[PDB]
Amino acid sequence: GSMRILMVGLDAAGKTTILYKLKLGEIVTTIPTIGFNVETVEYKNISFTVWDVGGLDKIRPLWRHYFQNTQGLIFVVDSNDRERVNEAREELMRMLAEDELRDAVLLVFANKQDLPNAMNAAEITDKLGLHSLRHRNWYIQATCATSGDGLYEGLDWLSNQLRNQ
Amino acid sequence: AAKEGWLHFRPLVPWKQMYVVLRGHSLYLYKDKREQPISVNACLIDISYSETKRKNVFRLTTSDCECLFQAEDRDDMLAWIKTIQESSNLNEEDTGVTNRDLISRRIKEYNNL
Ligand SMILES: Nc1nc2c(ncn2[C@@H]2O[C@H](COP(=O)(O)OP(=O)(O)OP(=O)(O)O)[C@@H](O)[C@H]2O)c(=O)[nH]1
Ligand SMILES: [Mg+2]
Repeated sequence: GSMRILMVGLDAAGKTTILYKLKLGEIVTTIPTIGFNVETVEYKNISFTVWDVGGLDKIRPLWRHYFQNTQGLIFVVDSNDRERVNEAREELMRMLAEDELRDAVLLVFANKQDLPNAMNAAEITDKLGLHSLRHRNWYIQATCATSGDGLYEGLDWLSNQLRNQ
Repeated sequence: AAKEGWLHFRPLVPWKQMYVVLRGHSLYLYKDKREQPISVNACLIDISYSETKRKNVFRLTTSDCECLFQAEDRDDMLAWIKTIQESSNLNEEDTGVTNRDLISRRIKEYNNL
């Protein structure tokens, strides 16, 4: 019926772009989110309340204020950002160690696949060490937020996870 | 003035046209351009996606108010956002503290809503 989603990731990953691509079917103008946007997205008879939380380094300490009650975690990665992929891994792992998030399933969006030489989902899986997540359902989905490619299949996966609990 | 121009305005915490002048980190709203504040030293500012159906709208949030301003176009909106941002004299520490408190209040409201 309903599903509370926390969408986080480093700044510039494409989170706000993803939210409004889904909510409004548009490629919106964005600035770095200092705070959050929240929208409800109706998809295949599920109401996803999605919290798009700013990823600027200085406001990552605020991520913890959104942990309580989240059923799904979406972690968005800039697949073109090889310089900060290990930083992304580290931030993800820190969040996954939080007991408030013990029951949350994890969707990883490997975003910006349109960009030349972007890391593919296989590479991101390896660089994030996703296989080490043995006590949580996780899934990686290659995306292009601007075209919307990958986005609905991510929602398909989240839908199945809700349905299966 | 760092920036001035007509904007449509409405508070959250009907639209009316106001002549707006940013001086230092003080935002002045005049009914009449011919007859010339909200402190923005500590604020949140973003593009309004869902508070309004209007395009080119920014949402300003301070400890004392929350309101919408509509610019003439995308570039005008972006120029206003940037100049308001640039007007703050707060250091990194004070920025972090005020951002934390304004965001935490916003989370509380939307956890309610
Ligand atoms: N090439 C390409 N650019 C993208 C894609 N998705 C988002 N972008 C762009 O990347 C930039 C950052 O996107 P945002 O959605 O604002 O990033 P964000 O994750 O919300 O960043 P924070 O608000 O700082 O947390 C914008 O210029 C987007 O248009 C994508 O799939 N491909
Ligand atoms: Mg954002």
